[PDB]
Amino acid sequence: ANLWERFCNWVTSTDNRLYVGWFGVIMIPTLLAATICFVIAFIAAPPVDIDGIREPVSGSLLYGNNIITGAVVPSSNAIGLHFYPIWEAASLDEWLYNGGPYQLIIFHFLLGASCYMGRQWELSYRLGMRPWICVAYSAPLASAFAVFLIYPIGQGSFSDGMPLGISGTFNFMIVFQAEHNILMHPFHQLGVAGVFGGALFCAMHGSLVTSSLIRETTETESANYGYKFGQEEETYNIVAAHGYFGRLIFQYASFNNSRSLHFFLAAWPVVGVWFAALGISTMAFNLNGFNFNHSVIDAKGNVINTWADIINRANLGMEVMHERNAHNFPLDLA
Amino acid sequence: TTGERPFSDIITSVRYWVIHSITIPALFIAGWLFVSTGLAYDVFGTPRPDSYYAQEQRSIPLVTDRFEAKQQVETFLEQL
Amino acid sequence: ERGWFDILDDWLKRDRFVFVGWSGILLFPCAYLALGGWLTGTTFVTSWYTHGLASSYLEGCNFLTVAVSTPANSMGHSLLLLWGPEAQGDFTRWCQLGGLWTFIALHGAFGLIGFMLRQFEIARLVGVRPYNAIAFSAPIAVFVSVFLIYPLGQSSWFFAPSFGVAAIFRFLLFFQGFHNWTLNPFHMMGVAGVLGGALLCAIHGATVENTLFQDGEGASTFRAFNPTQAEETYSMVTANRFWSQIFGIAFSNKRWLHFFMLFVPVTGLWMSAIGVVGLALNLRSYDFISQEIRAAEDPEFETFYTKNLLLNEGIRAWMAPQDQPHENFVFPEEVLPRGNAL
Amino acid sequence: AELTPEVLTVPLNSEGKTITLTEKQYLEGKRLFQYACASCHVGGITKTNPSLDLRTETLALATPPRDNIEGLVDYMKNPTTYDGEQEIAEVHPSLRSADIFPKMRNLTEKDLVAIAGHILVEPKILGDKWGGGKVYY
Amino acid sequence: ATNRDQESSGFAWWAGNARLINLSGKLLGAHVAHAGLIVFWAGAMTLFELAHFIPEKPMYEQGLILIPHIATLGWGVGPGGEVVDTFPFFVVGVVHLISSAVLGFGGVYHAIRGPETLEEYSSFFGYDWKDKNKMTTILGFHLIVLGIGALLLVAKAMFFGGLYDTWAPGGGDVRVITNPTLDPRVIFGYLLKSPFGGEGWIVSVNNLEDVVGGHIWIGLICIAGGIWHILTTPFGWARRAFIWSGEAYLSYSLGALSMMGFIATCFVWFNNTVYPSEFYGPTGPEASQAQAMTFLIRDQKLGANVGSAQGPTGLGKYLMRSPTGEIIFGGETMRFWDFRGPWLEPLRGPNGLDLNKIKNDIQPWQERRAAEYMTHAPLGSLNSVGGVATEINSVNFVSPRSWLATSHFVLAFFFLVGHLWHAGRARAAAAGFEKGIDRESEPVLSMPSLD
Amino acid sequence: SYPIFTVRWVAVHTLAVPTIFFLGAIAAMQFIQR
Ligand code: CLA
Ligand code: CLA
Ligand code: CLA
Ligand code: CLA
Ligand code: CLA
Ligand code: CLA
Ligand SMILES: CC1=C(/C=C/C(C)=C/C=C/C(C)=C/C=C/C=C(C)/C=C/C=C(C)/C=C/C2=C(C)CCCC2(C)C)C(C)(C)CCC1
Ligand SMILES: CC1=C(/C=C/C(C)=C/C=C/C(C)=C/C=C/C=C(C)/C=C/C=C(C)/C=C/C2=C(C)CCCC2(C)C)C(C)(C)CCC1
Ligand SMILES: CCCCCCCS[C@@H]1O[C@H](CO)[C@@H](O)[C@H](O)[C@H]1O
Ligand SMILES: [Cl-]
Ligand SMILES: [Cl-]
Ligand SMILES: [Fe+2]
Repeated sequence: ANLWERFCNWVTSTDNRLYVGWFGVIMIPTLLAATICFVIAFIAAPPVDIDGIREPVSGSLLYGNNIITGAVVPSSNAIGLHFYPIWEAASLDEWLYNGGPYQLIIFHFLLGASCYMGRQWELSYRLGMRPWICVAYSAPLASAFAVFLIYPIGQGSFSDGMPLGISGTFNFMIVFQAEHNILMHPFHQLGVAGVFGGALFCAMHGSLVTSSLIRETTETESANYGYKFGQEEETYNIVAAHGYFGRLIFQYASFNNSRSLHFFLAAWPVVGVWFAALGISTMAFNLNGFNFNHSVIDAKGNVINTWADIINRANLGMEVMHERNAHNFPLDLA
Repeated sequence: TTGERPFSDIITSVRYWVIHSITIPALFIAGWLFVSTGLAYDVFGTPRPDSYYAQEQRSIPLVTDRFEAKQQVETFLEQL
Repeated sequence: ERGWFDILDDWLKRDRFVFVGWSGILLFPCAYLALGGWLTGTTFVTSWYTHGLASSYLEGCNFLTVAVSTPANSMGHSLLLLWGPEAQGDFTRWCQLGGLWTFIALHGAFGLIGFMLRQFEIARLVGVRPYNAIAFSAPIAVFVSVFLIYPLGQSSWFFAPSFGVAAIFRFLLFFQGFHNWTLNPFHMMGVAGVLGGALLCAIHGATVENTLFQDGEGASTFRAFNPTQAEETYSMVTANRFWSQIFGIAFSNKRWLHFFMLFVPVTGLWMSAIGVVGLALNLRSYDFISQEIRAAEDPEFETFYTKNLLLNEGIRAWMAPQDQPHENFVFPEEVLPRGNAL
Repeated sequence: AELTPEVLTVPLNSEGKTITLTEKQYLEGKRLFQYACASCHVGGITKTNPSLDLRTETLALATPPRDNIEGLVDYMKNPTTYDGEQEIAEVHPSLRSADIFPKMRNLTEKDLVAIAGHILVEPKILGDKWGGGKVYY
Repeated sequence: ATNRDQESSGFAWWAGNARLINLSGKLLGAHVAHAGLIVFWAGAMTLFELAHFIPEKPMYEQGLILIPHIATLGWGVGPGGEVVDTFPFFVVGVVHLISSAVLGFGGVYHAIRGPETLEEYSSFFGYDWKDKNKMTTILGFHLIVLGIGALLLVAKAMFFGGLYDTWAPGGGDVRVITNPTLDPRVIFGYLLKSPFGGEGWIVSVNNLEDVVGGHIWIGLICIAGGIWHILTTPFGWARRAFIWSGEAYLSYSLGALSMMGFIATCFVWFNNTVYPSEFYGPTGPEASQAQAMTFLIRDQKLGANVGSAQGPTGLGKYLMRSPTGEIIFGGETMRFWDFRGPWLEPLRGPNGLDLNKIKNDIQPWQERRAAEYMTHAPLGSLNSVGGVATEINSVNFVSPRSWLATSHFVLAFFFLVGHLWHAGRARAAAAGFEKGIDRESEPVLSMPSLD
Repeated sequence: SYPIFTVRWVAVHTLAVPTIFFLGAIAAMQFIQR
């Protein structure tokens, strides 16, 4: 075997402690680049002029932040969707002022995470598994694409991409609500159903399997020693679990087929989070949540407020305050 | 099985639909009339489109007293 | 031995389509009334006298905007019983006063107790361990802290969540504007438990479905499972290798895996409840004092933390007059905080 | 409260003569205002020039006065600046500029009266909300 | 019934269409019937649009997506995009609807009456997925069909009335394209353009000469490519690189359509050339620029010196510099300085927006257009209430650009999921483990432990 | 052979009976005008 052939064999080897693979050849350098830049920036980057109004926002620990307030700040509104690599700046000082690290990080991260998804297909193939774990991971991936790429494209600026920080995340959410009424959008509502339901079904499945573990241990030892890695026999009694849950609700509301049960566990949160991702990706083009402002009117024509109008009052508060120095004209059109 | 007749058996039977081609529409029509006669408004105390405000009033009839709340609403309804 | 109690016990515990049990005596009426009360209120009942809002299909609201709204602030924490000193037996006035809110909240509370008792009862009869009941303590901690403890620490039931889609959305935004609830580490642990739970749900389901053994000829693989089979339907060894090589770590113990699935979202919800208990007393994670001292002294210092407070300040000023009508707030245009142009 | 004849009675002209609109005219007024005007004048404000609103008091202080049917109908034929000094048909929708504002092409004299009536009745219903902007939402 | 249950096909009802993989006659029926649905919609939807169409109202105020596609081709419209004749819209609708019956007939026939498989009936129409030469031959037929389609656009543009040109000197109008761009350095230069701001890859195409010449190239490339594929069979390197099966081919097409969907999203969002704003409404960038223009005009009329007006931040209130120095509109629209539109370009000089032209040369038609576009920005709720989320009810508006961008993002995204689903499955099926792991031949059990 | 009235019968009707009634009520509401 020649050099190339042996290299290919190593790359695709099923015996590496961490699988590399062809997607891995792209994933590894991009995730390392994104990680290293992120850490340095989160610790040490100077304030960034996110909104292009020469009002730099401090995101880093050394510049007066803590873990909760700290962020890698999105690139300047002056840049918009322009590609802003290091070599486009006159200097690192300029690059930093204008939020160059944000673009470097998100572009490397999105590529690496796309390759993380590809890698999951790839190893499944090498191991003779079925191939769809990567399809499950497409839900969170799509959501990352939504907030870091699609939304900025729709709005015309990476300054409106989600910040890489805890408080910056909340800022993104509040402004999003003000401008799109996301709470009143059915795709976000589906998303909530997906995550609330995913948590519910997680607790459900966890509790039901744990409830029906077959006695294999003494009182003084952890029941977990009752299962041995790679044993052929199932470790709990599904018929007993079904007998319980079918009686909790009714028989035909409970699963007795483990494969069907686990498919449901996969599909519920995944589909919900797909819709969440699509909410953000379509509000990116300003098709917003339901608007029932002044929908209920009396015989004379007096507006009779609903909870929708109270939501509206909250949204107006966010709207008028956000980016308080950025707007010169009466409408916030992007 | 737990003993009760299967739902599929029941809802495909002639005797079920003989009974329910009557009970279902009757209940639907009863509900319709609950609203159409205006009885729903009076049972629950829900204002009609013309009873939210007096003609020149532009102040909401909010309850402000705990134990004289019932009389307050009555007073508000007199003022209509 | 075989007296009326034992005879009643026999009947309650009959294997029927809908199991009843002793717990059913509490559960079924309270659950039915909570649900019935909600459907009744959202279909027919106004919030005009308590909130100045329309809130029913009858008034023109849709599924997203209907609600059974909380009583007026002047009601304090009145139980607001139908026969109580506020409504005095008058059903119409009771509805107009927000009596359906306490009706739903209280029947709901005793309903959840009955449901968790049902979880204990069925588990005992079927001979399984009661982990499902235990996990349900999380939904109970949430309902109790939010719908009961929170308003009880506040001025009245008025500030409890109203039972409606948009009304709940309003509750979220109120918590952002007034409590800065996103900054609270107990809410943050809640978020981690919910999103972590949803992650575990998705990843475990997908892993099982993609490490299945071929136990049939069908390309649709669901029929190749028997409830009574002794063998695992998927390969834990293959699943373990995949994840170890992809992520660096993997489960190796199936019992730990499934317990961890209980633990994560259950613990998260519990943490969020503790945060809300604090908010009952306005004991918020509202500020970082160091940030405020710096910002006050240095008008060039800005972080995402300071940006979010400005939004909160807007939420409060703009929503308060209509959201808190008992206060009779009149904020002249000139006092309203606004940035440039908007 | 009801949309009474009294609510629907508005000034026809600068002299003091009133006209009482029908409920049908009210509906038509709202429909036509939405059709031709709302994109800029939603809720009685003016999106492209917020300094000028459709409040009755503002209209009264316009030149010539626009707080009546005649003034408003005339505005819709030959719009002027607020001081009456310049004719703005070329940049404001009107019958005179129906060629460049095509939605005006099928507006009859009857339609103009309905729209005018809408503008005058709406604040009688909504009060300060009309011409108030987001503060009053 | 053959292969019409799970036990005989191996596929449950919910994957029922997988029963068709090796039944070419029924599968042809499926496809022809489906094409009938597409054509049905194009026809019926057009007629619906026309029935609801008010000619003096802008199309974009009327929830129209198809009539704008017809108008862009130069049918039914005159100067400024004004509708002069609705009959061409009627023709397109009717002919599609009529045609959908024919396809429906063929689809229904082949699906339930004709031969279930085509191989014994016809060597020409029958096919085996694993037959690589036959697969590339059918591909070749369709490439020729597509190349002819692209040339039909060229034909309309050059010999049959032209296309609507938003850039036409003197104002937007239908224009015959006499001099299409054939220079391969220009045409293929678009393909090498960065997709980022101020560049925009192929979405940047800003004149009809490039559009028409691009289709000449594509028409000829597709025909040549089609002939090539009829006459050849896949090379060795291609054979070793691809999976050869019906599901594999489906997956490649799914990936391709996903990519295309994403491109169409950005096209309708940014491009105002092949999606004229006269028909589709202003772009997001356009409406934002138009608001700045509106208040510059207004305030300058009031006496403001718009060049020297310092805004609150210290940047110009109306006018500032781009990061490379060009004069651009100020405020948040600073992000949209790459925008180019016929109402704005007259004010643009070599240095960007020209202050002399701004002071002296703004025409009422420009003012009108800016005001029209500022108030028809592509913002609106799901229930079609126009404007920002906080707007009160009144204006029934959501831009065709929003409808088209959102729908196609959703579609493109799910088609990427579909690609991963089928590509992954096709790999597993070809390798022989799509139904699960062999208990007695579990691959991991023959591998050394990782540690 | 099969019983007609059961606990299941009651549970079904406690939900079914008001549901249909309510749906008729909400159907009628769709024709109410201010
Ligand atoms: C187990 C089922 C159950 C439970 C736990 C509850 C519980 C509740 N109900 Mg609900 N209800 C039920 C079923 C139930 N209900 C049913 C089936 C109906 C249909 C009729 C209703 C209709 C209903 C209405 C209309 C209302 C309630 C209300 C209430 C609340 C106050 C009850 C109270 O104070 O009574 C006190 C009584 C007891 C605790 C029982 C006492 C029994 C003791 C042990 C024996 C002593 C009594 C003695 C024999 C009598 C002598 C008295 C003499 C001196 C005069 C509470 C949350 C109120 C509420 O929600 O307001 C917001 C309210 O208005 N219920
Ligand atoms: C050209 C496009 C295309 C084609 C020809 C196929 C064809 C096939 N696919 Mg693939 N698929 C596609 C796109 C496509 N798919 C996309 C975009 C996705 C991502 C969502 C998938 C995900 C997918 C999965 C998970 C599976 C398939 C499967 C299959 C096979 C069986 C399909 C079947 O019987 O469905 C029957 C159809 C239904 C059961 C109805 C689906 C209903 C959808 C979810 C709702 C659509 C929403 C609609 C717009 C709104 C409804 C309106 C309502 C109010 C009436 C067949 C080979 C199966 C397989 O792998 O076979 C080998 C299978 O398990 N596909
Ligand atoms: C675009 C939609 C579409 C199309 C074109 C097809 C196509 C087809 N399917 Mg799939 N399928 C679909 C969606 C579709 N499917 C969805 C959403 C599901 C989930 C519910 C399925 C589940 C499914 C299963 C489980 C099976 C099929 C099968 C088939 C094939 C034979 C059907 C048959 O035996 O008819 C029998 C039915 C009839 C004879 C009743 C009449 C049906 C006709 C075609 C209705 C046409 C009406 C039309 C208005 C008339 C216009 C005529 C006019 C032009 C003159 C056929 C090629 C079968 C197959 O693969 O065969 C091997 C099969 O087993 N399908
Ligand atoms: C490319 C797709 C597309 C786009 C961009 C539009 C756009 C538009 N249409 Mg047309 N139309 C379409 C396809 C499309 N339509 C289809 C398929 C039909 C047949 C039902 C129609 C028939 C039609 C009529 C009769 C009308 C319109 C109208 C309109 C306008 C208003 C739309 C509205 O209010 O939606 C409201 C929004 C919704 C109903 C939400 C859609 C939710 C879908 C179901 C989600 C799909 C998600 C995904 C695919 C599901 C997959 C699940 C996954 C897990 C596998 C707008 C310009 C109206 C108009 O103004 O005409 C002049 C109008 O009256 N359309
Ligand atoms: C791409 C779709 C397609 C394909 C590949 C086929 C292929 C086949 N068909 Mg089917 N069919 C179709 C669609 C299709 N048909 C449609 C749309 C209809 C309704 C008119 C029918 C109705 C039909 C019937 C009733 C029969 C067939 C039969 C046949 C077989 C022999 C046909 C032959 O020898 O023609 C030889 C060639 C000609 C006669 C000249 C073709 C003239 C065409 C129409 C000129 C235009 C070509 C142009 C590219 C079309 C553009 C349309 C586009 C815009 C959609 C063969 C398997 C027969 C069968 O299966 O035997 C048992 C049979 O009896 N077809
Ligand atoms: C639907 C359109 C279509 C399809 C499905 C095919 C399919 C095929 N062709 Mg054909 N071809 C077509 C159109 C098509 N062709 C046209 C229009 C022409 C005329 C120019 C040709 C001329 C042609 C030749 C000369 C050859 C093929 C070959 C092949 C085979 C393998 C090609 C391959 O591996 O590509 C994948 C591409 C690569 C492996 C090259 C490197 C990939 C880089 C990274 C792509 C860079 C683009 C990237 C995705 C992002 C940039 C964006 C981009 C839009 C600019 C395959 C059967 C080969 C064959 O075996 O002939 C019999 C071959 O030699 N084709
Ligand atoms: C309160 C009260 C009471 C009671 C009551 C009750 C109990 C009631 C009820 C009730 C009810 C019980 C009702 C009902 C209902 C209902 C309904 C109204 C419904 C509905 C529905 C719907 C509409 C549906 C829909 C849907 C869904 C959900 C899903 C998907 C799809 C669809 C769309 C289909 C009493 C007297 C004691 C006393 C005092 C008070
Ligand atoms: C296979 C299959 C399927 C499918 C099917 C299909 C998809 C189809 C189709 C179809 C079709 C696709 C069809 C069609 C049609 C059509 C028609 C029938 C037509 C027509 C028309 C007309 C008659 C017209 C007329 C008119 C005129 C002329 C003018 C104006 C007006 C009007 C409109 C009136 C399904 C799923 C069921 C399933 C199973 C199997
Ligand atoms: C419903 C409340 C449950 C309280 C249980 C007290 C049971 S009490 C018990 O009941 C026996 C028969 O059941 C009798 O034989 C006996 O005389 C009596 O003391
Ligand atoms: Cl902000
Ligand atoms: Cl601005
Ligand atoms: Fe499990």
